[PDB]
Formats: sequence, structure tokens, C-alpha cells
Amino acid sequence: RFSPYVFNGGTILAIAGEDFAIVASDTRLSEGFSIHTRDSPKCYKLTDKTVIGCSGFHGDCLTLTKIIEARLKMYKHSNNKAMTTGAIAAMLSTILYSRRFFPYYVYNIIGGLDEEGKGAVYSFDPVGSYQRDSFKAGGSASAMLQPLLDNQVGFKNMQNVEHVPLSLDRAMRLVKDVFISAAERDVYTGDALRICIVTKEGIREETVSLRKD
Amino acid sequence: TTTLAFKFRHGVIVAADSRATAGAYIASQTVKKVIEINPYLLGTMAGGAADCSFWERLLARQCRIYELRNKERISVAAASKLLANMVYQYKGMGLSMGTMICGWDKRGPGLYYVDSEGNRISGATFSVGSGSVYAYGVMDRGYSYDLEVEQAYDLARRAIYQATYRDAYSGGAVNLYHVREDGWIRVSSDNVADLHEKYSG
Amino acid sequence: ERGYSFSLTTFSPSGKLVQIEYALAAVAGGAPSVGIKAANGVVLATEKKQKSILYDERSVHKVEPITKHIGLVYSGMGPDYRVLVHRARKLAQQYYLVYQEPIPTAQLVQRVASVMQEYTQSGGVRPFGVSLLICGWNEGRPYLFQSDPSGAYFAWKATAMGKNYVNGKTFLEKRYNEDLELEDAIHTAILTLKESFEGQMTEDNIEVGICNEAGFRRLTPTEVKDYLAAIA
Amino acid sequence: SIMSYNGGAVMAMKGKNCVAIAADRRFGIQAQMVTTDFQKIFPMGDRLYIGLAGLATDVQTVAQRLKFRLNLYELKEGRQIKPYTLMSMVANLLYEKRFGPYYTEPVIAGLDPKTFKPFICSLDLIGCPMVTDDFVVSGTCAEQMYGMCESLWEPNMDPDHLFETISQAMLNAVDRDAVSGMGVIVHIIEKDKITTRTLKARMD
Amino acid sequence: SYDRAITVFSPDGHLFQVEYAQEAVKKGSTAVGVRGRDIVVLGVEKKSVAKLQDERTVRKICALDDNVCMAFAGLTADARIVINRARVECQSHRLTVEDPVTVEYITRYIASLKQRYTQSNGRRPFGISALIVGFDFDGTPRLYQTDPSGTYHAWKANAIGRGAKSVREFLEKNYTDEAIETDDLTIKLVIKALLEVVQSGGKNIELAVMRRDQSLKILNPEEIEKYVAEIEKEKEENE
Amino acid sequence: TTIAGVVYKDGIVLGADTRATEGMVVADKNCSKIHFISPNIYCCGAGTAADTDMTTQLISSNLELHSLSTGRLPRVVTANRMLKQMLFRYQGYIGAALVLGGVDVTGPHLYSIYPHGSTDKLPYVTMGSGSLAAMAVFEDKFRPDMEEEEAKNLVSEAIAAGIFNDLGSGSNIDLCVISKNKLDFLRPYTVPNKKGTRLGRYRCEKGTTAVLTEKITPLE
Amino acid sequence: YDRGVNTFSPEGRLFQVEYAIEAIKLGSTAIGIQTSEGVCLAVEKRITSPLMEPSSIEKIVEIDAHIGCAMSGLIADAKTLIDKARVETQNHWFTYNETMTVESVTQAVSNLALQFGEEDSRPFGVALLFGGVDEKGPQLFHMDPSGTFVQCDARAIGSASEGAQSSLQEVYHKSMTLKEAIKSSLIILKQVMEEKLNATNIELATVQPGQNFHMFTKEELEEVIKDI
Amino acid sequence: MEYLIGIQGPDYVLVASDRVAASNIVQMKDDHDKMFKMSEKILLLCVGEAGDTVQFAEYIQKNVQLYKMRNGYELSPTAAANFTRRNLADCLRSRTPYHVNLLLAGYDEHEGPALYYMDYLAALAKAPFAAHGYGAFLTLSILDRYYTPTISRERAVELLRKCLEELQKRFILNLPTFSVRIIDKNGIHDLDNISFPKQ
Amino acid sequence: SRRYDSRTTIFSPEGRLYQVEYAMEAIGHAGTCLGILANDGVLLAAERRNIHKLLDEVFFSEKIYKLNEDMACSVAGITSDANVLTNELRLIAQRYLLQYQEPIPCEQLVTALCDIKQAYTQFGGKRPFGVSLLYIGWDKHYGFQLYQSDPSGNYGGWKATCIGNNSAAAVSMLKQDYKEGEMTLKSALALAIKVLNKTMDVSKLSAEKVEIATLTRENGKTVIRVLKQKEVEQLIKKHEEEEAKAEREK
Repeated sequence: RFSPYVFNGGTILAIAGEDFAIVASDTRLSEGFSIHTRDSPKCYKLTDKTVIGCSGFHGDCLTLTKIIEARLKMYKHSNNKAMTTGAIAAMLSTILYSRRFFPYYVYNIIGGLDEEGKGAVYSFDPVGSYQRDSFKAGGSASAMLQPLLDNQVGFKNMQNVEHVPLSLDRAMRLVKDVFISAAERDVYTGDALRICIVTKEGIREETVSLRKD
Repeated sequence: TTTLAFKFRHGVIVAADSRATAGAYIASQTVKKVIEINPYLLGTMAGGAADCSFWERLLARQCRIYELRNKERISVAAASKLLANMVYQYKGMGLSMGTMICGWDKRGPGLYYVDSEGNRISGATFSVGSGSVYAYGVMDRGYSYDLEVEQAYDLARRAIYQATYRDAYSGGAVNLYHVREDGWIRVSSDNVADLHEKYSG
Repeated sequence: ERGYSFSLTTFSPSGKLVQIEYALAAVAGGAPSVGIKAANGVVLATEKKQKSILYDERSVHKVEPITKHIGLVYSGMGPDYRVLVHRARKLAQQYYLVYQEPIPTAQLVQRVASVMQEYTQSGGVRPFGVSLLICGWNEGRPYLFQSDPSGAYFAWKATAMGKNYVNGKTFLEKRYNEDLELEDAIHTAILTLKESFEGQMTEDNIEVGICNEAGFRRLTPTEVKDYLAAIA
Repeated sequence: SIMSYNGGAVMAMKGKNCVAIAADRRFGIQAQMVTTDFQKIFPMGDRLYIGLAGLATDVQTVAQRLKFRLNLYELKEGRQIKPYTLMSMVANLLYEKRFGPYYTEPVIAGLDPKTFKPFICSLDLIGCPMVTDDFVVSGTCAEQMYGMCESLWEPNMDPDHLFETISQAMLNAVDRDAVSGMGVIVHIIEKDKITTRTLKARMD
Repeated sequence: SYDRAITVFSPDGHLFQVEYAQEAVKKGSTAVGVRGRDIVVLGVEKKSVAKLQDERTVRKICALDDNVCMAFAGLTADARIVINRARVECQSHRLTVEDPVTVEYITRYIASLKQRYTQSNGRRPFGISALIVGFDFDGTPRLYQTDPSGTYHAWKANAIGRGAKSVREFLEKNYTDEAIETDDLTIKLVIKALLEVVQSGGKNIELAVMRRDQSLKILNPEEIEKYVAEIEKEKEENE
Repeated sequence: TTIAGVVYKDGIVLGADTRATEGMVVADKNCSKIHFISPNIYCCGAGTAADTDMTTQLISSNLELHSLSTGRLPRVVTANRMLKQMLFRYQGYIGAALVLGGVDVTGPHLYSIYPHGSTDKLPYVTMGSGSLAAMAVFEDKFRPDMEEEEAKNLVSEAIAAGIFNDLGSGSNIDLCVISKNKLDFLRPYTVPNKKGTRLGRYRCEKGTTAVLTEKITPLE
Repeated sequence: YDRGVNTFSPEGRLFQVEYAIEAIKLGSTAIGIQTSEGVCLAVEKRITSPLMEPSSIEKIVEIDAHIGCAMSGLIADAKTLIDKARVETQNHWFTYNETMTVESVTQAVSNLALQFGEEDSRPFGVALLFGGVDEKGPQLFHMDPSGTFVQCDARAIGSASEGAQSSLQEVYHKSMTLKEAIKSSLIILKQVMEEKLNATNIELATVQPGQNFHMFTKEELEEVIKDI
Repeated sequence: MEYLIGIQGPDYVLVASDRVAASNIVQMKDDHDKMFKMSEKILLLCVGEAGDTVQFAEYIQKNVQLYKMRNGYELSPTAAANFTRRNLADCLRSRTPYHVNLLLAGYDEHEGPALYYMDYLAALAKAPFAAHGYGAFLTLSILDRYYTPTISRERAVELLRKCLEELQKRFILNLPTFSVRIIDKNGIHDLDNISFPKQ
Repeated sequence: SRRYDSRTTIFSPEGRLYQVEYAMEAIGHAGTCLGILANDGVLLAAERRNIHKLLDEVFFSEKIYKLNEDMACSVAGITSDANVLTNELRLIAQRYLLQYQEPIPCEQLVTALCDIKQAYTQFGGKRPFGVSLLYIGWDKHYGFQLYQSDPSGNYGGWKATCIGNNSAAAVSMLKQDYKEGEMTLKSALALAIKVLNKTMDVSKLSAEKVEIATLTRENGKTVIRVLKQKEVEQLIKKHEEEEAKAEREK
């Protein structure tokens, strides 16, 4: 019968630095060869210190994000303060658990500044399970990302590989390099690439062109 | 996915692998399957990750509220009753809860194993997981209730090493907490990469 | 006190209950209906008089049999009669088709008057001033029962309410004793029915129902006057 | 099936001045025996019985719900219940469950409460009464069921001949099957006395 | 001005039908009781039984469990509900939280239900009170009370009915560690404080002693006479 | 299980077989499938017995409260409306094969009832498994303004022809004459088919079977 | 005359709400003080008979780990709202992962302050004093059955609150530490009490961010006695 | 799969519970006790889905403990057997049906000990013995061959020795530990534990 | 005018029961009944409110209602309000016999309807039950049990009863005639004849205006004996023979 869940494409890669955070998601929204819209940024910024990506079924992406935006003003106008990073993480896990029967189909990665002003990454799943991590890679193109990411970033699958903290500009070129290798295989990654960088000063965005097919 | 817990002379040792992946594709090695419900208690994670997270947070609801008004000693029979009945309402609806209730009883050490199907018993050793069948062979053969805490650190992680050595879903960091009369005590977090040369001689 | 409030019923300081007691005073001001239990059947003679000659009794019917073998007559006020009629029309026909058979009228008086009990006894806002004379034929031996708004079911061989309730009850208490001849019991029952009745008696001034052991038959003013006055 | 699960067969054959009803004593799960003392026919009032064949729960549940509503009517009026009243009481109770009806084989066999006139009837599991004057037929093998009972059952039967009639009827139909057996009890009631007998059958 | 009382408070800040209800406890059946480090005792009397009627029908004090017993006063109509209402909750505290029933839990239930019992216009308030008698786990004593407003409070001994403060003045000498050192002197002291309460004729007197966690047993007119003999001997030798 | 009906000049004749077969063997040999609706209206039951037996009593219950309160002869259009509304609400979950006919003040009316509740006005209707041969007799051999004795012969012939062509139909044929003046129900009429007699009679006597125990419970 | 309770007055205003303020007079007198280092509060137990157990009825309760409380007026109505907010602070610690702030505790009860429903048939005349340490440090809040919320540096309720607030604002110290608040608490205490001071007559409540909880501990009341 | 002996003596009821709750291959819990005590006169025996058996073990327990102190006496074995059926009758047709296997053993003061039959289909029966589990054919082979209804409780265990030795013939299972009880006028009494050697 | 308002929900004002004082007034209005202790059986008595001989007497047992095969009751009060309690306890006793397949013990039975009557006297402003009905029967534990229902919820159940307010003259007679261990149910039946002939207002013990219903324990039938007026007429001549024998002394 009618399928309530469908994969609309897109790949979200968010790597949060020490004092900063970087969330990169392709703007291509497509199913199959045809491209719905060439510019469709998947990164939605709830606040200045929080930027969450939305992947998978697009109907649940607009619903879940706009609900949080409606719930942002709730806690705002109540305690006269912004929502903590751990608040939105658990509130989403509770909403998705109450929906465990029929849930939303979404793939999200939260990143930005926490209450201490540092970056964090939470891997989200339709059942609402998450943990605090340094970096994660979602989307359908993540199959070739994490092996290549742990290579450069995690420094695995190699011998005598030292761990160097990634500078703000180092994480930019690495995300671009792992996405170029991803666009050459996955057809859902391409067109314009939206890279959102979360800094203590503000939110920074960038647009990177890719293949059209 | 390898989880094991056993009660002995001092409290209960909880050891589990941190590798959570889909198939043979490496995804997240940092996922913590050992949850701390209270400073004096220890939870676990098996099957559905959000399942055991909710109910243990729902169990901590009644426990903390009952602690405020009272601060009386809570028996595990209170945790067995309420939790198993509320999970039985969801039996057959797709929820899977494999967690093992751990902690310290005022009388003495105790261990409890919970299932979503309604299976709850209190016994010496409980190990659930893929490579857990290799854990029962090395542990139960040399297992004893009188083993020292120093030997409990070696024997528990050895069964993890025998499992995580060659396994699809087993690996990552070993979370090991030691329960005492004052509650659990953090010991160490050691990755399987360090387990390689340590227990192989 | 007071003290009993309502729901299901009102209060009295001494005995019975006030309030609906005033509705009971209206029961005595209702339409008098005689009734007769004679031998193998039950006879019911009511009294109906229209206000002016412009009315024809062929429209409004004071006797509305619920079942083929069970008739009825009312002693009391108006449509609260017709309310329990359609009620009993629903009430008696439900129990009739539960066991598919009529079953003796004793159980009919049990069930049909059980809800009539609650309906009259429980608070109806305004009270109900309609009583009934229950009849029927059961296992060869018929029965004549008398209910009321208070919910007390009686058994009488010859009974009267409304008018003559003081005179006719003492009349039948003396002249009538134990069980007597069928048509001879109808005689003295009509003699005391015409006691306080108006001097002008016509086919339209009264009506006489009869419950045969072969089932109830509702008469008409035609055959009522053609029988006798004096019907016997 | 649910019927053949617990098994059992109820046969009520009416005599001349008396009415007899019998049911096998075998109670077990499928092909395995459990106990032979499980009661199937239960007394209702006086001089009236009812047969039940099917799931033991539907045998006990209906008999409990039947005795429930029966005592409610018997306490209001002390007189007993008529066979036509019980036939409509069981048919209405079984009809209250449309798509969920209990699986059983109710057979009402008992005397009239007013007189000695016997009457029997059978009701479907869905509440359909099946009117038969005296004899009913059941069994396993076809030639014995309808072939023998025509020359066996008489228009007017004495308790002697009626007991031996259903005897060979329950010997040929039941004991023919390997799993069927374990004795049969017979209830023959009349106005003067109530007689209860059992049939001799092998334990294999 | 003054509307008397229905639900809402009176202009003085207090209520009326509540204050009016406590006088029923004063005119109700009186009761007494004591506690100790292990064994506890109680008493009621006020039976007004002529022995020409069934004695088991007038029986009031019962026990939810061997550990916790129910002792109430006033009319038993609403108290029979307090029994059954607490039997369902004590059986739920049996069922859920399998440990022995804690006095804090069970008392809050009855109290939370006794508050909504006096609330709606709606559910009728209680005109009676009760006092929980029992022992904490591991032999520790517990005794509490109830209030028509749905509150609970613990006492060192049970003194209610007529002369609540007068008996409490006699309970000041009961604070000694000698009571209860031996269960023979405690029961003799129960019949002492009870001697100034009502008639104290020995017929309607009913006392049940609960030693540690063992279930209490109503004293028959055998040991009660022996404990009354030593109480009379201690009074004769006191001069 | 076969029901049929026809409309002649002076009334309506209804009839049905008394044989109810469950499986390959007859279950109830003698049964009356004609049910009481109103004094002027009768209905012939078929399909599921218990479902139709409780439906004909419920519609008659709605009518007995309607007719006796009104005080005049009921109409077939009323029983037809209640039967088409009920079965439509169930959406055919209750199987009902019925024949609704009767003589009102407006004259005779006959309807063909289906388990979904769809009914049409026809002078002749046939339902059941044996309705194939019962229809052919009413199709060719029936015409309007049929005589009294000619209609009763046309029915029994349609039933006898329908029984011969049906495996489940048999036992006794029923004839019910429904008119204004005269109302008659004649059962049984004629048995068109019989079961083969045995080649001999066998009698069982004592001595070939024994008795275990006995219990005596005397009564009043 | 003809007071219409929640229905307004011919003048007019609410009446029973004012009578709920009188219901604070019949309760025990609790005097709170908020200081930079912490919050100290004291209330008299007012033991009627020696049968009364001192810890049986206490006017200081713990809503949340970092939130203290002081009830007023009626008891059963207090513990109702007390245990209520304890569940409210539990649900706030789940979705938001952070403990409920002392601020939001007020408006949570303030919405249900006067329901005119089945509770709050008759309304509850229980005043509530909210202490604790929020993200802003130690705070002391006061509320009434009508739902008023005003942040008070030092607040008193109960019987003697009239004469207690008199000498309170005079000797109160906003910028000082808990060191002076110790002796500053016993000043107003010994004033309003007409009987000798013992651990069973009153009870002390002191909550500090660094020293907690605390709340309070056993046998620290008699230490303040001998420190006079 | 498993069954507890249903030997019914004139003055006693013999029951022996298996203590092995283990599944698959390795033995997780050796000491698990399936025997629950409702009251002194009536025991509690159930086998099936854990949550099922546990919930029915909690319901009937507290309901009998409630009626105990209510009227001052325990429900009769006939009343208690049908009371469990009311929860079993609702179990038949329900949104979430349960599954049970074993029966209930009890004792009465006037009528002596009695043994009823419980099932997941709510059907009840009265039998001195029964056979559940896979060893049903193995139990009726020894039991029907030699059975004494009047045998003593000491010799009933001696007859039970033939069952324990025949519990493993062609079967690959283990079940070393078997906890046994006995019922009398004094209630439940503990008996020695029997262990089967592995090799 | 504090108690003059119609309330019926909350209590009165000094602690006394508001309506229950007035409810016992309705019990003492036209009530009649009696009870006594009898071994291996029990006996009850009734009185017909209407002495008019034109009645059909087809009600059979009227003031005595049979709620069970082994148990019955005697209604004293308004017959309209009691007929609701008849089927009520009868269905409660039937649903208990349905559940356990065992006869309902009269311990919890009586207290069940007493709590049912209590709910109507508690809340909702509902009218209280002004009918006090007796209880008789036998159980496996305490054997013969006697009870009397009260509106307040606290049953007047004892081994004796007083109905109605006019029976207070028989209470001093029952306490003086109080005996244990002697039956001979006729000893109390002949004593009950002295109750109606002396303490009751109606003398001579009119048979058609009274009724005597006895229950003799029989295993397992437990036959309930409706007499009714049959040998009561010879009991009239039996009690008058005692009166004719007593006058021979002086």
C-alpha cells in the first residue's frame, strides 16, 4: 500500500572541533536520476550555538525541525534562557520513543556550541538513541566516509599515525576531500554543498559546487 | 555485542563491549552499553538502545521520587514488579529490552537479569551476546564466588578478549565498574587494541 | 428535616414522604377505573367522560392492551399513562422475545413493574400520578393486580381507585367476600361503580375491558351498552 | 480442530415415558488420555439434564453462565424451568457472541416441569436450535450410525431396550477408532426416579 | 455573614463540619494502647455488649497483615470501608514493592483518600478517625494516628476518646525504660491507665498483645485475670 | 434448503422445504423455515438458520411495536425497509436468504431478500441452492392473475422440481396461503423423495453387552 | 454579607482568598533568610504533647536535589503540592536533562494555584516558601494560595510573622555571609518563642551551594543553643 | 518441555520441581525455584512464558492473601480452582492472551488434599495424576504399569525414583537439580535436593 | 437553623448521624419481625400489613424473601425501596456462586449489601434506604448466622433482632427468656406466639395477617419451610391452651 517512509537522498557530515563545530550537508534533494531541487540545504540552525541536520524522509524533516522551533520558544519564554545542548538531545529521544510505534524517518546529527562553548556530535536514529561523540558521518554516502574519515581524522588502518588536533581550516579541506571521493560514487551527493561552521563568534556557511549527475 | 555480569565476594562486575555497528561495516566504536542509573546502581544496554535507556530512566523516576519522600532502602522486588509489568504491556509490540539490573543490596551482593518477554531471575552469572557463548566456556570453568576483585578485573575482560578477538559485532572499549557497599567504583576504560598484547602474553 | 433530599425520592419528618405525597393526592383526583377478578377471567370497567359534546371517544382510547393476552386500565392522571404504555409496549415485548414465550403473567408483573417501580420511585423531576390495574391470564388462573406511584403492588378480586376509592373499597369489603360467581361479582362491582357516578350513563360515559383465558378482548361502547348497564 | 481437541460425543435418545441422554467419559488432549472422570452432562433443576460436547472451557463456561441466569429466574419464581424456556435461553446466550461464539454441541434432554412428558432438542454452537422429537444420531462409521439406529430406535422404547440400543451404538462407533474409548456414562431419567448407568468399554 | 460550612472555608480561616466531625470521635468507642522496644499492646473496650447478642459481629479491630494492624474508633460503618480500602492498598503494597508494608506509604494512601473523601460535594467526609498499630521491620515499634482532614501523626502511646490529655499525663510515667521491659508489667499497666477510662469492668475489656513481628492474640479471660491479680497484688503491696 | 414464492390474483402463496442438510448428510429432517413477521406478512428463512431466525424476530419486534401502537394492518414496504437497512449496516456479514411477501390493504407485494439487503419487487422469487429449478417453473409456467388452486399447484410443482434438481432439498414440501380474507399454512404436504430402505431388520438384545454400575435418584 | 466566595464582592474582591491568608496565621511560624552564601530558615515544631515525635511533622521538605522548601498553613495540602512538584522536577530532569529551576517551580504551582475545580471543591490555604540554589545561586521564594510570586530576601509566615517581619528587615544583612546569618537567625527565634529552646521545639534549615545537603543534620540545633 | 510430578496420596500431595531455568546449551541459573507458596493449604505451580506465569503468580497470590485475613479463612480448593479459571477464562478471549501449563495442588481440612488441573485453555479437570511436557510418554509407561493410590509419601518418592532415573534415556537434556516438597495438614515442608551426575 | 437545611450528603453538626436518627424512625414505622436462637434450625416470623380478606394472597412469601436456596431474608420497611435490594444481593450472591461455584458465606454477604446501602447514605445526595431486612442461613465455618441490615452501613446483625420500635416490649422478653443449647425449635416457636399475642399490638395471633417462615438445616438440601398459615392455626389453639393452663394455677 502507501509507503509512509521514503529516502529522499542527501548526505550529512558534521565534525565538531575543540572550541568550534562544522556541519556539512549536500543541498541536492533527489530520488533516482532526476533532481527535485538543486539547492536544498539540509542544515537547519535552531540557535546560534546549535545547528542540526535533517536527512531521509523530507516530510518528517520539516515536521521535526519546526516542532523543535516551536519548542524552542516554549523553554525560552518559560525560564527566560536558551535551551541547553543536553536538553534538545533528550527531548528528541523522548519524542521519538513515544513515537516508537510509528516514528519519523530521519537521520540527524546535532553540532554546535554547548554550555561550555565547545563542539559536540550526537548520532541520531529513528528510535531516538544517541551519545556524545567527537565526529560522525550520516547519509547514504557514509559508507566510504568513515573508513576514509578514520584514516585521516581517527588515524586508523595505518602504522605510526600520530593524532594531530584538526585546525579550523584543516577540517574544511578534509570534509571537502572525503566528499569529492563520495560524489564520484554515490549519485545522491552533488550539486551545491552547504558547509555550516559553528564558531564562538557566529554561524558561518559556504557553498561548494559538485557534479550535476 | 558482548555483555556479561556476575556477582562475587565484592559487589558485581559489569563488563561489555563498546562496539555498535551495522553488519560488518564499522560505524561507532564509542557507544557505551554500560549505563549508570544512580551513584549506587548500575544499568546495562542490550537489544534496543533507546528501550533500555527509557525504562531505566523511567525506573529512576519512581526510585528517585521514592527516595525524596523516604530515603528508605528499596528492595529489588520493587524494581522487578513495576518494570516487568510495564514492559509486558509492550510485549509483542516490537520493544526489545535485554538489560541486566545491577547494584548493591544492603544484605549482600546480588544480580538480576531482565528480558522484554518477561524473563527475570536472580543468579550468579548472566552473559548475553554474540560471543557470549565463548564467555561461558572460559569464565564458568574458572569462575568462583570467592574470587578477589583483582582477579575479577582479569577474568571478566579475558572473556571479553576471547570474544572480541575475532568477532563481527564485538570490539571497542571495555567499560568496567566495580560495585561496593558505597556503590560502583570506576576502574578503567581499555580498548580492544590494548587487549591484544595484554592477555596474549 | 427534610433530610432525605431526593434521588430517588423525597423526605418526610414522620411517615411516608412529603412532596410526591401531593402527587398522590392527585392520584385520588384522577379518573376512576373499576376492576374485577371473576372466575377464569379479569374484568376492567373504567370511566371516561369528555368535557363537551364536540368530542368523540372513538379517537382517544383509555384501554391500550400491551399484549394479546394481557390488557390494562389506568387509574390516575394523563399521558404519564401513555408514557408507561409505550414503555411497557417496549418492556413487555422485550421479555416476550427473550425466551420467545409469554411465560405466566406473574413474571410479567415482576419485570414490567420493576422498571415502572424505578421510573415512578426514582426522581422524575415532576412526579408521576398514574397508577395501574394489572391483569392477565397465566396457566389457567388469571390475576388482577393494582400498582401505584409509590410502587406497592397489590392483589384484589375487585378493586377501585379514583372516585369511590373510599366508598367502593368498603363496599366490596362487605358485599363481596372471598370468591363468588363470575357474572354475579361483576354485578355488585358495577353497582358500586355507579354509586358516585353521574346520573347520566351512556355508551360513551364508561368502558368495560375483559381479560379472557383465551386472550384479552377490548370492547367498544356499542357492545358495552348493548350488554347491560348493569352489565352481567 | 477445537471440537476434536477434547473430543467427546453426546447422544440423547428419548424412550416412551422416559428420556435418556449419554456422553462418553473420555477426556484428553487429542490422542492422549488424561482422566475419565471429567463430567460433561450436568444437572439443571430437577428431572432435566443437558449434554455438552466440545472444548471443556466452553462446556464449563456455558454451564456456569447457564446456571447463573437459571438460578436468577428460579429465585424470582420458585417454579422450575421448561424445556422450551431453556432452549431459548441457550440459543440466546450462544447468539450473544456473533463472530466469537463458543464451540460446543449443546443437547438439551429433560422432562417437562409440569408433567411427565419428555422432550429433547439440540442446538448449534451458533445458537441454532435443531428440533428432533426423540432420537438423535452420531458416531464415526457411516453404516452403523444411520443404518442401525433406524431398526434400533423404536417409536416407543423401554429403559431396558433403550439402554442396550445406545450401548451397541456407542460400542461400534466409539471403540472402532483407536483413540476413542475410555467408557461412556448414560443418564436415563423419568418422573418416578433418576437412573444413571455407565457403559463398559476397553481402556485402549 | 456565617454560611456555616459546606466545602469552602469559613471567615475565621477554619471549617465547621470538620470541627463538628471530631466530636463524633469523642462520643465514639474509646481506645487505648502502648508500644515497646519489641512487644506492643492495645485496648478498646466500650463495646456495650450485654452478651445476649453475637460477639463476633461487634468485633471491630482487625489486621491487614501480621506486622501492621488496624485500630479505629467511632462508628464502624465508615470504618468497615477504611478496612476494605486499606486491605486493597496493603495488598497492592504487598503486590507492588514486595517488601513488608511501610507505615509511611499506607498512611499516605488513607490520608490522600481521606482528603478527597472530605472534598467533593460529592463524597461525604469521614466523621471518625483511626490509629495504626504494628511494628517496623526488625522488631522496631510503629504506631500512628489519622485525622478527619487526612493527616497522620505518630505517638508514643495510644490515648484517645474521653480524657485524651488526662491519660497522656499518666503516660508521662510510662516513658520509663521499664515499660516495656517485661510483657507482664506492660499489660498490668494497660489495665491501669484503662481503669480511669469509662467503666473498666473487665467484661468488655479487650486487649491484644503483639510481640515483635508475631501476630497478636486477643487475651482470653484467663491470662487477663492473672495479669489483673499481679496488678492487684502490686497495688496491695504498694502501701 | 430452498425457499420460493409467487403472487397470484387473490393473494400470495409461500413454500419451502423442510430438509436442512449439513454436509453430505441430512442434519434436520423436519424443520419449519417460514417465520412470523406480522399477521398479514410471513417470511421464509434460508441460508444461515440462527442468523436469519434472530433477524426475523427482531424485524417482527420493530413491527409489533409499530403495528400494535398504530392499530392498523402493517405493510410489506415497512419490513422491507428495515431489512435493507439492517443488512446494509452489517455489509453482508450476516448471511440472509429470505422471501418477504404478504397481502396488505394496498394488495399483495413480494420481495427477494439478499444477504446484502438488496430487494426488488417481483411477482415470483426463488432463493436457496435449489432455486434454479424453482425459478424455471415460475418463469415459463406463471402469468399474472393466477387462480387460487392453480397457484398452489404451481408452487408445489416448483418445489418438487426444485427438490429433484437440488442435492440438499427434500423431505416435506410446505404450502402457506396468504391473502386478505383467508390465511392458511399447510404442513407437511408431500414428500417428493425418500431414502432407500434397508435389506433387513436387525435387533439387539441383552446378553451381548453388560452393565458396570447403576445409580437411582428417586423424585417426587 | 452574603459572601459569594470565588464569585466577586459587591465592592468588590475575593474573600476566601483573604481567609486563606488567615489560614497562614494558624500555622507554625517560619522565618526565612536569603544570604549570598546560602539560605537559612527556621520554624517552630510546637509540640502539643510529649507523645508527639519531633521528626513526624516537619515544615521543611526537599522538592529537588538542589531545591529546598518550607511549607505553611495546612499540612496535607502542602505535602500534596510538595510531592506533586517533586514529580514535576523529575519530568523536567528527563526531557531537559537539567534539574528544574526554583523559578519555574513557582509558575508550575501558580497555574494550579486557584483552579476552582475539584481541588484548589474547596481551595487549599497552604502557603509555600521555595528555597534552594538555582543557576543564580541561593534563592528564597514566597508564594500564597492566590498565586502571588515575589522574590524576598527574608520572608516570614505563620503566627508571629507580623511581629517577626518587624524586627526582621531591621537586622537583616544582604551583603554579609552565612557567618552572621547564624546568630541573626536565633535573634528573631528567641524573640517569638515563649519557652526554652531545644532541638525538639524548632528546626533549622540551611542550604548552601558548596555545603549540601544540608538541608540539615542531626544534633546541630543544640550546638547553636550552646553558642549563645 | 518439563513437568512436575503430580502424585496424589490420600493424606498428602507429592510435587517435585525442576530447578533448571537454563536455555540453549550452557546453564545460566541452577538454583531457580519455580515453586511458589500461596498459603499453607494450597501451593502454586505454573509453567509457560515467564511474564505469563509470573503475573498469574502475583495475582492469585495476593488475592488469596487478601481473602485470607478478610473472612479469617482461606478459600476452599474448589473455590480457589475456579477463581484462577476466571482469570483463565478472560485469558481465552483477550487482546493479549497468556500461556500456562501446570496445575494447582492444594489441601483442605474437611475434604483432605485435592489436585485440580489448570491449562492455558481455561479447562479444568480432577485427576490423581497427569503428564505434561515431552516426558509424557515416559511418565505413563512407568506410572500406569505400577501405581498405588493409597501408597505412602515415603514410598511415593521411592516410586518417583523410577521416574527420575527414566527422565534421561534418549533425551539429550540434563536437569540435574530437582527440588521436591510435600503437603500435609501442617502445610509445605522442604525435602532434600537430588542432583544428577553429568559424567 | 444549621440542621434544618436539606443535605443528606455531609453529616450533621455535634457528631451524631444526621439522617440515621431519622432513618431509624422510618424503621419503627409499621415494621414487624422477630428472631431467636435455635439449634439445628432457625425460625422467623412475618406480619401482613393488610388484614383485608379480599386479598388474593398470591404473593406467597412476601415479607419473607428467599435470596438463596440455603438463605433467605425478612423485609421490614418500604416494599418499593426493598425490591431493589432483593435482586441486588440476589445477583451479588449469584455472581459469587458463579465465580467460586460455592455458596456465598453470609459474613461477607451481609456486609456487601450493608456497604452497598452505605454508598447511598454516603455521597451523591442520594436517598438513604429506610428498610431493615434480616438475614438467615448456614455456612461451613460458623454454622447458623443471624444478621440485620441497617441504613448507616453498620449492621444491626446479632443473634437477636428488634423490629419494629413496637418490638421493644419483646426485647425485654427475649433477654429474660435468653437460653443456650435447647432446641426443640418449637420451644421458641411457642415463645414467638407469646411475642405476637402479648408484645405485639394485634392479639389472638391472626393467621391470615401474619406469617411464620422457618429454616431447618438439611445436608445438603437445607429445606426452607414456608408454613404458612397451615399449622399456625393449631399453634393459636396451642398458645391459648397454654393460657388456659396458666389460669388454672390461680
